[PDB]
Amino acid sequence: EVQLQESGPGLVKPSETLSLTCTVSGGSVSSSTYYWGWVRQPPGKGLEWIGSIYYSGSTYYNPSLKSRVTISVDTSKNQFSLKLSSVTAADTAVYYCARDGTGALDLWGRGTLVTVSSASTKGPSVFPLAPSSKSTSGGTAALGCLVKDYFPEPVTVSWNSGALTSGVHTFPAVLQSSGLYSLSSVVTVPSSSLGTQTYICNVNHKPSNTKVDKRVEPKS
Amino acid sequence: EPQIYRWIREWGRDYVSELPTEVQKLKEKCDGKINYTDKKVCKVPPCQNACKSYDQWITRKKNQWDVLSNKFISVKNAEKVQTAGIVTPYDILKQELDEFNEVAFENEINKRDGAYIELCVCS
Amino acid sequence: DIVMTQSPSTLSASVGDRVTITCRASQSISSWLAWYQQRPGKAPRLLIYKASSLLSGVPSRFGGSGSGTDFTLTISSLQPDDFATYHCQHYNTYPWTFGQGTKVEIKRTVAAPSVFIFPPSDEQLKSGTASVVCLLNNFYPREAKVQWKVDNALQSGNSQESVTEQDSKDSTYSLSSTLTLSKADYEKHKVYACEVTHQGLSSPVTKSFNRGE
Repeated sequence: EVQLQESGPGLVKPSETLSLTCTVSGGSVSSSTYYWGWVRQPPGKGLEWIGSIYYSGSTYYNPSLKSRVTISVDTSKNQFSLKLSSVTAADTAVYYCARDGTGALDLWGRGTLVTVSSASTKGPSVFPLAPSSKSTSGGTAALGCLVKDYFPEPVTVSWNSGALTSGVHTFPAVLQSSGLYSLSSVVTVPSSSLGTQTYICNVNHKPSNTKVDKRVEPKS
Repeated sequence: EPQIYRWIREWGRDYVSELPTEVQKLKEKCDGKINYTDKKVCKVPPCQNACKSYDQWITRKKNQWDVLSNKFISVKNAEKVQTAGIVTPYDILKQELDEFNEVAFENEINKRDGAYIELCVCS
Repeated sequence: DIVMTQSPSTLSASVGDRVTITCRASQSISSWLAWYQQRPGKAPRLLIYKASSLLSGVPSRFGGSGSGTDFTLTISSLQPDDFATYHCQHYNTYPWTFGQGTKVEIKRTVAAPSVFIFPPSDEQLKSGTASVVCLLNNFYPREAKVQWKVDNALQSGNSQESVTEQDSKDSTYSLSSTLTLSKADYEKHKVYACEVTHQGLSSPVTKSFNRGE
């Protein structure tokens, strides 16, 4: 199956250039039928098509960005790329790469959030949300992880490397007055499983290259 | 009916093997460096002739596909029995071909694909 | 350029309802219109192209109609996984432009939250701040009141709430409320409580702990 994989930094300083690459996997960028494009979605705003490129190198750009955007294609590496110069905080957005069927974007990448800020990256501190000693006998208990003081977004959280997904809730991050984000991830599990089953929250923060694995146990 | 299913499978295998040969005939005469000047189709006669021959070929493919699609619809309307996962003729091609994409196919047969636009439409 | 305007900006409907979203173009775009669905945390996916062609692999409940300047996306029987933002986009001429999006929310029966409170960890307390967390799990509707009390004194301005998107299967929400205190303020008090009021609860539910107990 064809998959589009975005790569590139999640933090860019104002006035610098944002650079992202899309790698085509399971298929080829050297399509004689399709174009390859970029679309962005600023937080709480609508989608905006940035531009598209054919494997020959021919490009089409949105006039709203044409003076500071360049899209390139490298058929020898199965990739295409975006460079947006002189960025401001108005360029903070989720950027998606997409396969452009002459207007019908029939395959999209997962999207990468790029934050335009002069602040530095900061990895998170991870603390346990321990299951209560009063958890209902033979019932359901809740436990979690508090992921505090990171920048920029996002963090990803899994439980037991993906073995635990049912009942997990990972909340949207909140921006604190310090300018750092925080979020909690919780899961409900059988109370009788506490003390025998191991529960680990796996927190990844790509901007700081940090991976934390916190075992969450009853306090004692 | 399994018969129209077989015809669509044969037609799609034939189409996917001919399409790159047809596109390569255009590239040989119409491709150029991305230099911001006129495409070769604006004035180069061997490129214009290649585009006319591709247009004859793709027009014939569209007419054949329309005939087979209508036969598919007529068959689905006259029979009760279904084939799992098959709603349209595109599902037969998707099931039998390697990486068949409906939007790419629809664009190709309607001359909206990148090759026809980039090689055969003057700009 | 062409401006696409969608309506409504948001809608709520029950499972099984017929839902319609409109898209209007500033000038004629013939049938060169696409509809996309963006489910929580996911990238968009194409549902319909050429104003009315349903992409293979997309549920049959999605349908598109219209031509020229007026288009409609209809979901004939709303399902829980249809909780998403829907976007129209023309492709008549460059540049491709999108409508502002329509959020589709699901209505369902009232479900009371299960409430849990969590004290700050000893590890966090070492660095000077205490975070106390109150969880409201799997409730409907969204409206819920969470009140923090520290030694029975009502708190304000020192907490932040976060809510999940509606669950793709049961259409409920979950909510966390985090009360943040300095370690010195945390160590000055004993009883920490979160009191929850919700339509599904006959009377408010309070979950509490005594610091170090």
